[PDB]
Amino acid sequence: VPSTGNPFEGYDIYLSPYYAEEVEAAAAMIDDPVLKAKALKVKEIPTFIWFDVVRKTPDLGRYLADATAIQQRTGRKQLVQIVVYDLPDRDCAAAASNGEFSLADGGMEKYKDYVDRLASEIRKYPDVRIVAVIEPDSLANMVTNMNVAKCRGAEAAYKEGVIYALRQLSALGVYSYVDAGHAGWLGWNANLAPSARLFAQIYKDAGRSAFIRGLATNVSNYNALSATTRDPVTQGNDNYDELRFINALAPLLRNEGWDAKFIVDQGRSGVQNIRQEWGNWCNVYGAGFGMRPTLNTPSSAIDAIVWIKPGGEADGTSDTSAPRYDTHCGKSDSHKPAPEAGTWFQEYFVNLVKNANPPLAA
Ligand SMILES: OC[C@H]1O[C@@H](O[C@H]2[C@H](O)[C@@H](O)[C@H](O[C@H]3[C@H](O)[C@@H](O)[C@H](O)O[C@@H]3CO)O[C@@H]2CO)[C@H](O)[C@@H](O)[C@@H]1O
Ligand SMILES: OC[C@H]1O[C@@H](O[C@H]2[C@H](O)[C@@H](O)[C@H](O)O[C@@H]2CO)[C@H](O)[C@@H](O)[C@@H]1O
Ligand SMILES: OC[C@H]1O[C@@H](O)[C@H](O)[C@@H](O)[C@@H]1O
Repeated sequence: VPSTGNPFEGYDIYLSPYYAEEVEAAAAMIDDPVLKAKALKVKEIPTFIWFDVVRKTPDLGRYLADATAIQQRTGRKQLVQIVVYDLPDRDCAAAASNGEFSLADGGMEKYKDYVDRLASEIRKYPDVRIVAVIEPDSLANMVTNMNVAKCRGAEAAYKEGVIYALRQLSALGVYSYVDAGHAGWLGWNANLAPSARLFAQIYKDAGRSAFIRGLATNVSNYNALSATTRDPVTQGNDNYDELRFINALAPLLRNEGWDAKFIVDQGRSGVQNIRQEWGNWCNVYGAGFGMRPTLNTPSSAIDAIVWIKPGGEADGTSDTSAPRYDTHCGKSDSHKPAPEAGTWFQEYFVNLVKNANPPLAA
């Protein structure tokens, strides 16, 4: 049964061992001792643990086992931050993140199995709180990319999958935030009403459980939480940062029968005004680590600022011959050469460190 208030309150955030290991190896390739020590400070900043392949599901057990042992040893209640990201025909409007599951080859049933495997590890460790981000990009694409044939063909499956994950996770007391795009995707005034409709319907079909806490925004993106000085890339959009986006979405969601809360990714938001076009998302050059994870937010509607996308892990390959090459990853404002999405992109990480705002102290 669900407790009241902000679900992050009074919990220590478990630090990702996978990202810690990656940063450690990134730091070991950096010779400048002031940059090296700065790099190593990042494994101390909480990020979300992505389960983008079904071969990782058992690692959740290992993380929950580890977090439970920390809790027993310290007496400090722990919270593990995870991302559910493996819908069949994933990333239907792009090719950079492409997914192991196909709708043509038993995809929906395989996704159900993937969710059950996550659920079966979570059952093993009930004494630790979990916060989960559900399927980045999926529903966002249903609002704005129904024109794309692959997204149309995936719609039923996306909705069924997200609803299945929500009901299974909410049964086990996991706090969920469904991915809801960003200010430059759904904050456009035409997409605000249909977004509110869709997320409210998902909430309804998943059973209106209080463990379905709200939405996540700006995942794998670079938008400001709050900008005084406008970004000219946002020309035509009147909600040009994440707070305006949330302040315009929340009342509509309420009206559609869901008092949603929010969390906001700020992991690569340190530097604004680094894109020529607002739809440019792939390995954007010159980005920096942004506002640190905090429960001191500018709104009652926002539970937490977080780092969902772990900076340094690539968004997509720039190798034009690769099967998963997306032309957005070869843009002029993209850091090239880039390795496959998910894999370590060292020079990108280094710039994220160098461009950190607030700066990383050694
Ligand atoms: O945020 C990371 C994900 O983004 C993806 O692309 C989306 C862009 O991020 C988003 O800015 C853009 O928004 C469009 C909108 O669809 C349209 O209604 C409006 O008029 O113009 C905007 C242009 O700024 O949409 C795209 C998706 O089509 C990637 O697909 C995804 O892989 C990535 O994780
Ligand atoms: O399996 C490789 C790698 O995936 C990482 O998740 C990626 C995902 O693969 C990518 O498509 C998406 O755009 O970004 C996320 C986060 O970088 C995951 O974090 C790694 O642990 C994993 O090894
Ligand atoms: O600003 C555009 C930048 O794109 C990147 O891919 C390159 O590494 C930079 O040298 C270049 O200037």
